[PDB]
Amino acid sequence: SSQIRQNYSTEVEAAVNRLVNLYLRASYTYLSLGFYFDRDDVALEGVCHFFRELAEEKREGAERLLKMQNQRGGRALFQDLQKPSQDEWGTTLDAMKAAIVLEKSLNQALLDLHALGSCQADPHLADFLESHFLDEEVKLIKKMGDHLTNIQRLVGSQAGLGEYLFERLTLKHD
Amino acid sequence: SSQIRQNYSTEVEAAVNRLVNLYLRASYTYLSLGFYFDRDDVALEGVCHFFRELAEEKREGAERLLKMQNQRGGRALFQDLQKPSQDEWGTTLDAMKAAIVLEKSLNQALLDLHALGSCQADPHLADFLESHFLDEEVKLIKKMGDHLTNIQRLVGSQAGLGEYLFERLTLKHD
Amino acid sequence: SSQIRQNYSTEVEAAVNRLVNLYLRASYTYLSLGFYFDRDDVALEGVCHFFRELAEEKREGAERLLKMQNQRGGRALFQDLQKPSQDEWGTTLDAMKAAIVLEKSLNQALLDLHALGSCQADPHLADFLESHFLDEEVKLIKKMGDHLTNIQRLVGSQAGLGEYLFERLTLKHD
Amino acid sequence: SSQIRQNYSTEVEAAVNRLVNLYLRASYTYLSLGFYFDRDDVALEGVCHFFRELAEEKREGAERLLKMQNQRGGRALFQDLQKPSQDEWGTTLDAMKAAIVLEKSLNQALLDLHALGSCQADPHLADFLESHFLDEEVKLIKKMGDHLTNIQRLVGSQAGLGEYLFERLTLKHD
Amino acid sequence: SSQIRQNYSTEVEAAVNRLVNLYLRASYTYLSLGFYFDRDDVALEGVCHFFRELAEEKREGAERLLKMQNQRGGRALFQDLQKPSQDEWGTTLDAMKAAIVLEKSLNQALLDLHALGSCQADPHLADFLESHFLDEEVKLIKKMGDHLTNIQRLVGSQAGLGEYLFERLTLKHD
Ligand SMILES: *C1=CC(=O)N(CCNC(=O)c2cccc(O)c2O)C1=O
Ligand SMILES: *C1=CC(=O)N(CCNC(=O)c2cccc(O)c2O)C1=O
Ligand SMILES: *C1=CC(=O)N(CCNC(=O)c2cccc(O)c2O)C1=O
Ligand SMILES: *C1=CC(=O)N(CCNC(=O)c2cccc(O)c2O)C1=O
Ligand SMILES: *C1=CC(=O)N(CCNC(=O)c2cccc(O)c2O)C1=O
Ligand SMILES: [Fe+3]
Repeated sequence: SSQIRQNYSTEVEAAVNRLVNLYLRASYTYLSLGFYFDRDDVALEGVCHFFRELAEEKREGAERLLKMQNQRGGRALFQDLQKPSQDEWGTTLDAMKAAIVLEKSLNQALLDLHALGSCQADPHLADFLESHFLDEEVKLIKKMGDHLTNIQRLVGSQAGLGEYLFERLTLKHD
Repeated sequence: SSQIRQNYSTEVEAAVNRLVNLYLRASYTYLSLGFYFDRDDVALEGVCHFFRELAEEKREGAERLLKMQNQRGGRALFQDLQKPSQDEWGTTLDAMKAAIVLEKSLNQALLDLHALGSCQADPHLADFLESHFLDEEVKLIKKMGDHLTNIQRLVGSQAGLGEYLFERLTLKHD
Repeated sequence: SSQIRQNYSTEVEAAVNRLVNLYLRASYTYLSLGFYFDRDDVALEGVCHFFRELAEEKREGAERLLKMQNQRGGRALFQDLQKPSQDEWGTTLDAMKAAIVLEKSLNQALLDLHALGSCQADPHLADFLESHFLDEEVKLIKKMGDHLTNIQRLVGSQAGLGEYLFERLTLKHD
Repeated sequence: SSQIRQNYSTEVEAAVNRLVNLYLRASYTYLSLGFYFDRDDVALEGVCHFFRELAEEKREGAERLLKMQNQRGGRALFQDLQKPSQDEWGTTLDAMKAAIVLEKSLNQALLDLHALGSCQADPHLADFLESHFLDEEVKLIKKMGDHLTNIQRLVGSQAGLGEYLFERLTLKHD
Repeated sequence: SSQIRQNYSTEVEAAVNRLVNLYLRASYTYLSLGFYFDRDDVALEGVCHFFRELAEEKREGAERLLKMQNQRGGRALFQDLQKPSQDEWGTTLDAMKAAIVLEKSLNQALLDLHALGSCQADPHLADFLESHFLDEEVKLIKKMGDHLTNIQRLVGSQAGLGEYLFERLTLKHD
């Protein structure tokens, strides 16, 4: 247990368990966003697929953190997963704004954990976040910003038409 | 005849012949919907193809019911096929609303026959409808509802443009 | 919304949202079981892999239920996901007993929802559970019972040796 | 010489030559561990192969450090390689405990050199250790801890039987 | 040097070095146009790709001119590359108008150098420009004019919608 643990502070161990909770909460928020856009009275398949893929990416991030907790000899502790902030998510524009708010809060949590790791002279934690999380988040936040600008340009004065065209011509669908 | 019939009531036999008539009427309604959208003054190929494929699916449902009538020892009886309710079907939105009304009436007829079969303790009929009809209808009704929501969002204030874009970007065409 | 909903009671809609919560809670319990057996001071890879695969199967069950909620016109509502019942799971025998208790509680919830669906004459719900859930649960519960009997026969008077051999020779590992 | 050297302190250059010595000493310790388990009166092939592969991994680490010394313009200096701490290594459990002590001392030396590099604002050294050494050591230390727990569970009251089974069923052999 | 130079005037040699500067300035202007359309608050990928490909075509033109300078025995001389005329490029319509102004100025410089070469009875220079530059520029200017007409027809009264559709349906993108 303590049989392998070396240079791994209790502060980092607890912040990693909190980061796992935040990634699994973000995966749950994306599950709810994906099934909202699969409602027959919303019916934007490309938007459903975009959020369901992010639910899987965030679960994968949590699982990588949990593998790392165990590689360093810390102990995974799970807490309840709070339900998402909304039950209905509005338009694609509202949803994409909520998603970029969620990603910036995950990014800030990564940055905060990097700072704590660097303060405690834990370079394996710092490099783990730099290699597997920080650029994934910057790439994702840039894609969401590019989508938000396109959705915004499409609203104009024909909001239904623009929402359809963005789903059909930007987002991946069957 | 009576050489194979077992646990198959006269009530179920007659309701199956009525259900065959309803499926063949729905296939005829879809034949008329498909050729209306092939008119040179309507000219929405994807909508024509969507309804012509449903005419074939409903004929196939009728043929499965007729095969089942004979597997159970009942006797297929055919009645006249009433012509469709309309000679011209309006816009894609009008047509898709008429199609979901038609499917909900077929679905209710399936549900009614399931109830009659379960009341008469005929589990082969009940499982036949559950395996081959009830989820096909729920899947189709959900696809029609998703289309209706998309067509509705596209009308807005440029109805021609929206009808074209839905046909070009949602429905399958050459 | 109500544009497609037919023969789908508010009672079934709410029980489906509760069943989704139970499946996602069982997936979370299995995530915790999988990472406990990946601890360096537990270190039973085959047991970790057995529970991590069940975490994915239970998430998949929840996602099938949510797809069905939307196919029938109900509205997915999510609640908090309660953390698992334990933070540490003991031996493989303790873990496998907790898993069969969890599966029998999911099974009973399926049976209860089947009864509610049959009472409300909702054969699409009943057949959905029969086709995609009831035999999966009976197969899984039988595999867990076969494992429990093997783990029990292996304890005898050399419990460490038996736990190792079961992991190495029954469970799938690298 | 000084023709390419830039931002590379004498302190880092000497600590890299000491780290090369520690990696080549650890490779020699593993050569001795591998041939001890190939003795006809020890005869645990999987344990021999596990340590002989680590002798090659540690030589490879030393060679990467030496390539880096030259890429940065420092000068490789070699010292004597002290013989291993033991001539006979006891049981697999004793050997695996000595190996995890050796790896934690190499890991601490990596961490110490990272700190010196970060203090002297040498990010190429810091990233070199983070990319090629720190996670390799954390992965290896976690595998050794998982093995130690399995070997410990196998001793119980039949130590010979457990040592055989671990070699046969965990470690790679012909 | 003068070892190979034949029929190659100092006037042509200096005008070729000025033409290289103009092509490398046009490549830099296109680099800036490409990265402007990759901004998250502009986000038109097809427009970014169209200008980044032109940055490479103009660098290639400069490199062909420089190879020719050396084949004829002249001496390449480089001057500073003036930064582009704008830091932000407005809409796709503004950008495409600036691009056709830039191409007509490169074309006029080609025509001027052709005239100087023909006046000095330098047919290898004249044929070099005719074979590798004059029709490339006429093809490119015609494609830009076709794009400008399409972008103009799309503005109408819904400028955002038209800018999106042109990028999605004319320009090449992922
Ligand atoms: C409080 C702990 C501490 O030392 N301090 C600085 C940690 N360093 C960084 O945050 C940092 C960020 C990016 C790259 C680096 O190399 C780096 O050291 C605190 O926050
Ligand atoms: C009148 C006949 C009868 O018994 N009664 C109930 C038939 N049962 C169902 O309709 C039903 C629906 C869905 C699943 C079941 O298992 C089921 O028994 C009548 O309608
Ligand atoms: C209360 C509602 C009701 O009618 N009742 C019976 C529902 N039927 C079943 O539970 C059942 C179970 C298995 C197969 C069947 O066909 C079936 O009808 C209630 O629980
Ligand atoms: C003495 C030199 C110095 O500045 N100090 C800190 C060096 N920083 C770290 O050790 C460190 C560890 C992990 C990630 C970082 O970004 C980081 O700066 C000393 O030890
Ligand atoms: C001043 C030099 C000169 O003679 N004069 C004419 C050069 N000729 C052309 O410009 C020309 C253009 C296109 C085809 C030709 O064959 C051609 O000679 C000057 O400009
Ligand atoms: Fe640092």
